[PDB]
Amino acid sequence: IEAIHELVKNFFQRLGDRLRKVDCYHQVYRLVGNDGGIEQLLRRAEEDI
Amino acid sequence: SINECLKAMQIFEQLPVITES
Amino acid sequence: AEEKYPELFATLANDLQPLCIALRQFYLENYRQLDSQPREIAAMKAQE
Repeated sequence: IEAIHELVKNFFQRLGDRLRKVDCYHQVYRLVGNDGGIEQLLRRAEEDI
Repeated sequence: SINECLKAMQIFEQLPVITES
Repeated sequence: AEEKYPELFATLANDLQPLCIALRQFYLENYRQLDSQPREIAAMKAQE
């Protein structure tokens, strides 16, 4: 259990860090004023997993 | 101010902050 | 004078978004975190 928590936590943070550089993430943020709920959904999914 | 400066020529806007609530 | 010149500002804004995006996210998380805590003394005292 202890190691699994670290594994999941490291993966999600790395996914998020690299997701903010691709065009798709900032093209929408360019088009609208909000993130669109990516972080809220991403956080909720991570906890459930 | 940055957005206003670019408003004259280019349309690439930035992300503002308002109504945090 | 009409194509390359404006592109310089266009790329500048594209290179500014990656950091302006993080500052907004960081402040909102901290700001909304504090609002969760109560404000009245009566509610705060009961929590203790």
